[PDB]
Amino acid sequence: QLKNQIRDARKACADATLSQITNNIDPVGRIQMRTRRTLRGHLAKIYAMHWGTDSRLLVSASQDGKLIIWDSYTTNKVHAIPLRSSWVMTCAYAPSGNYVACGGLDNICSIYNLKTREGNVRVSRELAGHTGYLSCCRFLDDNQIVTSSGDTTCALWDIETGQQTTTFTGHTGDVMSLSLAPDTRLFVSGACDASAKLWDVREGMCRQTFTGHESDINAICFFPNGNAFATGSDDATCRLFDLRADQELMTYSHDNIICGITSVSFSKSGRLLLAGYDDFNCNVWDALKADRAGVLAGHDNRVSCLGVTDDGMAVATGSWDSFLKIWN
Amino acid sequence: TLSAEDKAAVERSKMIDRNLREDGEKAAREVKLLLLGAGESGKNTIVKQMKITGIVETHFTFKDLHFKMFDVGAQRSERKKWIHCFEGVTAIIFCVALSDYDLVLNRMHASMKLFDSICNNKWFTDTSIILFLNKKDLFEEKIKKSPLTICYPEYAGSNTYEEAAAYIQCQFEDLNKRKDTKEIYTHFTCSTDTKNVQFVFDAVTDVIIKNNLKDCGLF
Amino acid sequence: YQVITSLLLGTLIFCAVLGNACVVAAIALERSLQNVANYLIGSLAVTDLMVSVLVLPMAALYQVLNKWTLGQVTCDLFIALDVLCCTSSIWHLCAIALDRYWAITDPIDYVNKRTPRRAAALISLTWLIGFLISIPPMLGWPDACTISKDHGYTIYSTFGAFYIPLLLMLVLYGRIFRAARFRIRKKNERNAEAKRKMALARERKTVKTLGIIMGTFILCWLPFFIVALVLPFCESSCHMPTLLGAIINWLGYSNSLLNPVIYAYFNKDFQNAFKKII
Amino acid sequence: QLKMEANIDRIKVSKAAADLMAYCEAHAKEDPLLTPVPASENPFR
Ligand SMILES: C/C=C\C/C=C\C/C=C/C/C=C/CCCC(=O)O[C@H](COC(=O)CCCCCCCCCCCCC)COP(=O)(O)O[C@H]1[C@H](O)[C@@H](O)[C@H](OP(=O)(O)O)[C@@H](O)[C@H]1O
Ligand SMILES: CC(C)CCC[C@@H](C)[C@H]1CC[C@H]2[C@@H]3CC=C4C[C@@H](O)CC[C@]4(C)[C@H]3CC[C@]12C
Ligand SMILES: CC(C)CCC[C@@H](C)[C@H]1CC[C@H]2[C@@H]3CC=C4C[C@@H](O)CC[C@]4(C)[C@H]3CC[C@]12C
Ligand SMILES: CC(C)CCC[C@@H](C)[C@H]1CC[C@H]2[C@@H]3CC=C4C[C@@H](O)CC[C@]4(C)[C@H]3CC[C@]12C
Ligand SMILES: CC(C)CCC[C@@H](C)[C@H]1CC[C@H]2[C@@H]3CC=C4C[C@@H](O)CC[C@]4(C)[C@H]3CC[C@]12C
Ligand SMILES: CC(C)CCC[C@@H](C)[C@H]1CC[C@H]2[C@@H]3CC=C4C[C@@H](O)CC[C@]4(C)[C@H]3CC[C@]12C
Ligand SMILES: CC(C)CCC[C@@H](C)[C@H]1CC[C@H]2[C@@H]3CC=C4C[C@@H](O)CC[C@]4(C)[C@H]3CC[C@]12C
Ligand SMILES: CC(C)CCC[C@@H](C)[C@H]1CC[C@H]2[C@@H]3CC=C4C[C@@H](O)CC[C@]4(C)[C@H]3CC[C@]12C
Ligand SMILES: CC(C)CCC[C@@H](C)[C@H]1CC[C@H]2[C@@H]3CC=C4C[C@@H](O)CC[C@]4(C)[C@H]3CC[C@]12C
Ligand SMILES: CC(C)CCC[C@@H](C)[C@H]1CC[C@H]2[C@@H]3CC=C4C[C@@H](O)CC[C@]4(C)[C@H]3CC[C@]12C
Ligand SMILES: CC(C)CCC[C@@H](C)[C@H]1CC[C@H]2[C@@H]3CC=C4C[C@@H](O)CC[C@]4(C)[C@H]3CC[C@]12C
Ligand SMILES: CCCCCCCCCCCCCCCC(=O)O
Ligand SMILES: CCCCCCCCCCCCCCCC(=O)O
Ligand SMILES: CCCCCCCCCCCCCCCC(=O)O
Repeated sequence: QLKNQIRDARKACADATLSQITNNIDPVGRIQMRTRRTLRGHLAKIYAMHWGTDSRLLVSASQDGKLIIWDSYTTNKVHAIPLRSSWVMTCAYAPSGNYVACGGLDNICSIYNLKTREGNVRVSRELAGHTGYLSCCRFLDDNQIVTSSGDTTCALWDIETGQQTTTFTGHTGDVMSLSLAPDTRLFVSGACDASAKLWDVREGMCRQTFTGHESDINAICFFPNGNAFATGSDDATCRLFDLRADQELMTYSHDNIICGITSVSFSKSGRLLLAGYDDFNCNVWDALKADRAGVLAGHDNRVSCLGVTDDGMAVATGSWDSFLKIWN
Repeated sequence: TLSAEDKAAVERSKMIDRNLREDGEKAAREVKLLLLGAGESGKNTIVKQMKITGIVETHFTFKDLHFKMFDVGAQRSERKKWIHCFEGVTAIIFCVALSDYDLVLNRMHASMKLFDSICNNKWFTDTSIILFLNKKDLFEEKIKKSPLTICYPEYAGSNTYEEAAAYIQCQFEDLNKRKDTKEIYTHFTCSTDTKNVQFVFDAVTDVIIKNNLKDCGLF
Repeated sequence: YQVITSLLLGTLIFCAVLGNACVVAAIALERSLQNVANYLIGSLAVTDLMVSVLVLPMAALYQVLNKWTLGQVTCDLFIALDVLCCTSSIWHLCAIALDRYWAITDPIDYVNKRTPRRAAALISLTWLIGFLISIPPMLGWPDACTISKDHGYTIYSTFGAFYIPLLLMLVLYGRIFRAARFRIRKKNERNAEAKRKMALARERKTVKTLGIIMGTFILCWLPFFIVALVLPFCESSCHMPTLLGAIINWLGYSNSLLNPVIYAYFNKDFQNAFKKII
Repeated sequence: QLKMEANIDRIKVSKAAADLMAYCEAHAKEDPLLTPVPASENPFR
């Protein structure tokens, strides 16, 4: 009954789509980008990458038990942290550039400290409270972290104490991706249920649930405004959901793609979004006209991650080939 | 160009690259094995008899050859989203218990379905499978005490231990769809310890030799 | 008469150069072809490119002009370079055979010790042998530009450049065939028939591969060395026809482009690398 | 759970679309990925 009421409320409020309002807007044209720099430091597949707040240092984690922090300007190596577990599924970088988290199949995403008096990387924290493979642990501040695991729960952990302060449950399938809003007050989690749920950190109870997909969703990223986000699924149909409207706005599909998506990212202004498919090609799509504004090649096997700098200068994309390409 | 800090950073990067390459070369000479099976098929006992909370790593050294065995059955989740991470493994060691008729979750059909899913997975086209069968004494006692028609409605035959074992062996090897690329090695696990390790080593050596021959094009 | 032969020789040289350059570019430009066997194949391709760029044009000019008009020093340099490069190619083929033997008949060594340094050592050894049998004529020992006919020099060159590596490669490939056959040999009726058919197909494939690999070397190099060994020992009978001498001499040079075609262009991974490049 | 989630202050979809377009157009001049950055000021060249 309540679900039917929500369906009626969402359908009644819908009269026109963003396509009609964007009809008078001219196309963004062909955005041609070339790989300015190439980083070849890993020897196996890389599964995650995160940009720093200064758009200078980025950390990438591979399957050979190695995570490397590179200088995006001179393509120099400044830190390479060996790991006890060779299986790493996600990595995250601190806003202050002090801690780096990396996790994988093991039920722990370890946090390592970069700046130390001795000048050597050492283990800082090892959060072990989950039973399913950790999917993505993200930093909020110097004292808090969020973890999205394979147990269908999202846990808020305090680095200093090491114990989880809040737990979020309600998903049937394992949660895969997690992104933090600019204000660091609420986030969104997606699972195999083809739905995304908004979770408020301060209180710790769910707000809204969004549907529309038929398969599992792999990546979710907030719009820079913070009032909407984009989700990718294995059906090659990325969908943008608005929190305020509580309804899907537009669909992103094409007939030439049958493979799934891996990562979704937005730009500084949000005019153009980036998608990484399994066709070793990155798609740059207009967020307003629902058209394909660019195609990027140069990968062999599959695009695993992609991320735009906070300043919006360039975008770094990493595939299973172990080569990271910086488009600008 | 005339920068000292830049040169120091370049030297540090060169040292890091040297260390990474050395570590990769050191770790490249290790044969990776993926252990799979049901919850109570004797995987822990098998690991114990070779060696004497998610991924469990075990190290074996036999006749100057390092084996890294990855046991994954400790944690239960959706296999479709993390199986691809195990691409390139030298061999998949699948463990099955012969005395599974008593308890019903039936485990025989579930094990067959799991084996079919794993073998026909698109990410293990060239990965060999080594099949281990456990608890022959319990199986023999059960066939002595109970018939075989309970688990096999569509099969009728003698109750001899050898014939039943051969039928099960053929049925398990029948599941695979592709036979030219991968070959299934099946062995009977016993109370002895050296035989299991010897069979594993022989299977790994045969797989490596066949891969090298295929690279040369002879095979 | 001259125009046809000149065009044919130019086309042959151009094809060989294109093939060797394509092989080298495919090996260098892609990261999936960095292996010890691929390194040896690339070294062989480099040697073939050197043959095509340095030696073949000189031989073609000599053949078309029917005489040498580049001086005694240039003739000696051409002879030394031709001998050195042919020996390098033959010994690179032998080194590839030996590496394959080690890989197939020694799995423990393959897993543990398969560093690229072994390929560098093999290449250095092959070049050292080539220099060892190519320097003596310049160090130790008019219009026509021909190799020395000394009995000692000719027997030394023939036995140290072709016969010894020929026998070594024969033994190695016989051992490989033995091992491959041993490995292959090692409702139920249908399964048995399918297994027998697969084994027969694999045996036929192995036989074809071995036959091609052995023939492309034997029928392309043996006649030249037999002629070079027989002519100097029979001073009374020197009436060998010019056409047959030319064809036998040029068969070895034409072999320079068949080696990259067979060893590199055939295996699936390398053609897939080409397709990716396109 | 659903009882509390249902009671929310919802807006018009067209209003949200207009707000998104306004935000996108406001910051369109600070998009290096959209407008090709000249090599002079580009630190990645
Ligand atoms: C007894 C009765 C009578 C019968 C007896 C007499 C006649 C018998 C003849 C039988 C035929 C023999 C030749 C075999 C041809 C053949 O089988 O090729 C088929 C398709 O390939 C092409 O055709 C495509 C090949 C094209 C290659 C490119 C050539 C053009 C490049 C020019 C160079 C310049 C370019 C710029 C099938 O391919 P294949 O089976 O031959 O492939 C195998 C090859 O044979 C093995 O050698 C090789 O091993 P390796 O090289 O030693 O490492 C294997 O890995 C594999 O590659
Ligand atoms: C492809 C590039 C890199 C190398 C070129 C190789 C071949 C095609 C070249 C090298 C030198 C050339 C020869 C040089 C001298 C003469 C003498 C003249 O009276 C007829 C043509 C002839 C015989 C030329 C034909 C083509 C030739 C043999
Ligand atoms: C006559 C000269 C001057 C021009 C032609 C040179 C090259 C391109 C020719 C010479 C002989 C040819 C080869 C002869 C035999 C075969 C075996 C067959 O199964 C595949 C093609 C292959 C491998 C041919 C490919 C092209 C080839 C290598
Ligand atoms: C003048 C005649 C003999 C032709 C000689 C061409 C030789 C010297 C050239 C052709 C292409 C060159 C290679 C092209 C690509 C690379 C990859 C690089 O990472 C190391 C050097 C290496 C391996 C080069 C070394 C020298 C090379 C092999
Ligand atoms: C056409 C390109 C691809 C290859 C070049 C072929 C010819 C022109 C080259 C190859 C090697 C060269 C020779 C190398 C060594 C000497 C010795 C010196 O004391 C006089 C010149 C002489 C004799 C050179 C003349 C030109 C030469 C014969
Ligand atoms: C990463 C490393 C270990 C890869 C090893 C590749 C080595 C073995 C290969 C690549 C290209 C080769 C070179 C190609 C061209 C020449 C020029 C020739 O006149 C002498 C040999 C020399 C110098 C070769 C020696 C070996 C060589 C340098
Ligand atoms: C007379 C002098 C030069 C000695 C010559 C010995 C040669 C001809 C001998 C030595 C080893 C022999 C090979 C050893 C192994 C086998 C594998 C077998 O399945 C077929 C024959 C084959 C391929 C043999 C053929 C002949 C052989 C190559
Ligand atoms: C100078 C050059 C052009 C001569 C090349 C001739 C080559 C192609 C000839 C010589 C001997 C031949 C082989 C002799 C024996 C067999 C075994 C048979 O079961 C399949 C074919 C196969 C493998 C032949 C294929 C072609 C072959 C390798
Ligand atoms: C594969 C290789 C080893 C085969 C070699 C075959 C050689 C030895 C054969 C082929 C044709 C033969 C020649 C054919 C014609 C004559 C003309 C006659 O008045 C004197 C002998 C002479 C000149 C023969 C000598 C030997 C010969 C050159
Ligand atoms: C393409 C390769 C691999 C196999 C076939 C090569 C054959 C067809 C070619 C290569 C070079 C050619 C020779 C080049 C020079 C001469 C000398 C002339 O006075 C008579 C013809 C003769 C003897 C040619 C006949 C055909 C020939 C031998
Ligand atoms: C100088 C450079 C730019 C020239 C490049 C030409 C290249 C692309 C050409 C030359 C010969 C060609 C190959 C010849 C034969 C085969 C075998 C076939 O079964 C698949 C394609 C493949 C592998 C071709 C692909 C493209 C190829 C490699
Ligand atoms: C006149 C002589 C012509 C010889 C032509 C030889 C062609 C060699 C081609 C080598 C390609 C090497 C590509 C290197 C790529 C890179 O920059 O890393
Ligand atoms: C004229 C022929 C010169 C031979 C040049 C060989 C160069 C080899 C390059 C690889 C160097 C690696 C060290 C090899 C040491 C060794 O000789 O065994
Ligand atoms: C001028 C010399 C002619 C005689 C040399 C002929 C060489 C033909 C090559 C035959 C390859 C035989 C392959 C192995 C066959 C087998 O299985 O025994």
